Amino acid sequence: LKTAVFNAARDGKLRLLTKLLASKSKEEVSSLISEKTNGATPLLMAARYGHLDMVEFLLEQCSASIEVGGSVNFDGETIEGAPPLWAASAAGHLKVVQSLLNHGASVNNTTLTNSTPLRAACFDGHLEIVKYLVEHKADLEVSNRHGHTCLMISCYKGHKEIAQYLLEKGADVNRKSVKGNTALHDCAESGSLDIMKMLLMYCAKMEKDGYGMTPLLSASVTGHTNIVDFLTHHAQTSKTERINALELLGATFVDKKRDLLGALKYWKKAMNMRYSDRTNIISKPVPQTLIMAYDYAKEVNSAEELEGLIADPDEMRMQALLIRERILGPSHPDTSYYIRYRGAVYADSGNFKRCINLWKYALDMQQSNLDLSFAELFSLLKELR
Repeated sequence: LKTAVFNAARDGKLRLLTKLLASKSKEEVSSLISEKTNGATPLLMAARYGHLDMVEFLLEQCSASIEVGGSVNFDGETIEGAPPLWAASAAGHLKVVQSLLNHGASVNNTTLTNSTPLRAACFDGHLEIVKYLVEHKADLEVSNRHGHTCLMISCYKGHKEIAQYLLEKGADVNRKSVKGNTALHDCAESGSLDIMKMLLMYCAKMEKDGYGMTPLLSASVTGHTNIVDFLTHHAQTSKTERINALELLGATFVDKKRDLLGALKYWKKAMNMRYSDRTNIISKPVPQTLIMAYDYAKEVNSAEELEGLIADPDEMRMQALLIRERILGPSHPDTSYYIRYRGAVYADSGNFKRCINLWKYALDMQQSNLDLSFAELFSLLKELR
């Protein structure tokens, strides 16, 4: 019975439901409206799929399913506890949002992950819904259960207009998530040099997160050269922080971009800064010990130890593992990840001894620095709406 009233609400057939709602009274017309049809409610599905004409009629019958959290689907994943206003926002259904609000829907009702209607419109970038929600008393600084703000997710998805608008309306540029992440990091991870420049217009301070990473280092890990190039001349970064970032960027060039000539370019830049002031030379730190996994290798220490490298791809591969463990450390997932990557390439090429040693080392790293896997494979946090 009601399983039929709801599948026409989802699919949007408005003529059918009007005749099924003429063959029943106004007291039980509310019981079918408060359905459990595949976890959602007739009013929720009516908002997720933008059926404005039928959402307005659904509400003239009973405005009591209006803050109900049910199940919705986006990008294949499924979201629990999403109210209808939130879902109308994530989908871009601007006029469904306006109608939902004119009938007195809370602009502050979130999903179970505590994602506001405002944050939902920021994900896919619906600027006009964002403006409307802000004008209807949305709170710029309610974040999800991880502390990811609207401004943050807007920077991560590269939405300059929306990020600008949120800053214009007074959003705090220096929020830290629970993991210590700031909107400046989301600019770094997305290569949004534009939005990074705009955040700096509001004196955005450049900090480490829980993992110890600055945006400058975060841009090096994820490989966005425009950020790393931009920040090697920003006065808010020190000399050895520039050096390390260029050097770590080189590692990303060797292992992530598979580009030895790009890597040497950045390693040379880093080398010059190290040996630019002869009265204070930045020597490479010296690890506790040589590592079998790294073939007992040692980081280059002079501009000329860099020249005889390009004809030696293996030394560069071992340089990159060394540089990464030095800068990122054993706790950053990229270190073990690229050790295992490296081991895998060696397996493919023939030396299984190199492979197993790298894989053994990575497991001892993954297990000795404790609080991804090979089967799993046979960041995701920020794509949460």
